[PDB]
Amino acid sequence: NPNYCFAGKTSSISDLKEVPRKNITLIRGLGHGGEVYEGQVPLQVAVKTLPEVYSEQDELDFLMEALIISKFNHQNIVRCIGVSLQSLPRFILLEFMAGGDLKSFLRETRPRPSQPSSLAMLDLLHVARDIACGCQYLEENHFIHRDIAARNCLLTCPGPGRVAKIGDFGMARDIYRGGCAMLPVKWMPPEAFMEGIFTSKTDTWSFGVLLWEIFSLGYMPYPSKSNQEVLEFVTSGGRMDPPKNCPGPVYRIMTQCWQHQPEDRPNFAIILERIEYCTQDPDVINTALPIEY
Ligand SMILES: C[C@@H](Oc1cc(-c2cnn(C3CCNCC3)c2)cnc1N)c1c(Cl)ccc(F)c1Cl
Repeated sequence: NPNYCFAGKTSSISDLKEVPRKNITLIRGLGHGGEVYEGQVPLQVAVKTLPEVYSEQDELDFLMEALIISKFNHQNIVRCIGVSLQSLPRFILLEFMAGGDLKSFLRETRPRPSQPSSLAMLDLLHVARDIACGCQYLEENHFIHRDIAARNCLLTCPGPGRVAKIGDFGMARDIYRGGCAMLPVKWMPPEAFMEGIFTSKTDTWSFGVLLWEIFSLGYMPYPSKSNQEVLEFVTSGGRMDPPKNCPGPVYRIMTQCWQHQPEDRPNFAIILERIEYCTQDPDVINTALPIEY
């Protein structure tokens, strides 16, 4: 079995905490991709399954992801409860995030003529703060996520106490051990998609796009552009306009995240400071979010 190194320590799949199959119950499907369920171990879990029809490479990839997540220790990264590997299909057990993924949440929770104050600017800033905090943790432990995006973030619950966490590490796992049309190029900086260069400044760019996802309330980035057009657009200096009703201080963070040169972009410590200043500015957090009719 493969070895993984994070922080100063080196681990092995054998080190994954095994949960006996008999203690695990599958309650319902959670919209599968492999399949994902809500489960109980009483501990409420999310269960990620490895399809049995998959081969050998996928099997190691699958466990590698549990190993990667298991070695993190931070409040804004989803916890791995353990694995169940001594029965088919293979299970990975994760902290259950009742709020679901961030993109769906945003789309489904957009203020309406009936619920105009469902979400406010401060809620968005706190989600952005949560994830920036997870990213800072990754950056200072020299881990590059490579796929920061709303679809890969989770919320603890729907309501006001919600905490956002980074949840999917499949891209990081892949590069660790494939096609053009499966690369998240709309979240990637030029040096990333042109040269395959990835640094912590790679994630800073992606976080800027996520910001935009957050303050658009779940729109797909670069609306009405294809990947190839975005690639040519961004390479040419093109950048997205502000989401609707987006305060200038928030947009300004996005545009700094999208500086063409990696060394001109902020590290996550700087992004956090700037996000916190936004939570202090009444002209930011008193701004009304748009309503779709
Ligand atoms: C692997 C899977 O794990 C979870 C899914 C979910 C989830 C998905 N959907 N829902 C809904 C359950 C019913 N109520 C609304 C949310 C919960 C919660 N916690 C998880 N750890 C997952 C998914 Cl499906 C999507 C994005 C992610 F970043 C992750 Cl990490």
